[PDB]
Amino acid sequence: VAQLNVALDGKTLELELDSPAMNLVGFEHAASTDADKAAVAKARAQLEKPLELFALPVTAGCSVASQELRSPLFADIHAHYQLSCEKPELLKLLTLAEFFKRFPATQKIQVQLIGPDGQKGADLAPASAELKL
Repeated sequence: VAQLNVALDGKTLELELDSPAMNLVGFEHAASTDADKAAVAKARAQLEKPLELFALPVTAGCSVASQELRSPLFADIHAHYQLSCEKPELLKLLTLAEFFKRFPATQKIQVQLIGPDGQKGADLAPASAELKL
């Protein structure tokens, strides 16, 4: 099951995704064939656009401060993002609805949120894809 760790402290939003490869690339083995490699390139193109993948509200004025994608396919996939948000008070809701639409193999995401107010935990699925920040 894919894990998403979210930290929000002041204007800094951190996202850490750790997933089995199957959820994102559609197979669970090394990428040897041309077909396997194309499926990894498709996933990677989606992971390179975090504001789109995690549907961050444009109103919050988020931009990518840093991004690191790690996998032997590039089998686990790790994606770390640091976002700088001009108006973090406008991040009210994390929605994984775009994530489930771009990675339809993903049935479940376990989300852990941490911030000055404490920890919050939820199992997100295409049916209920939203966590109140």
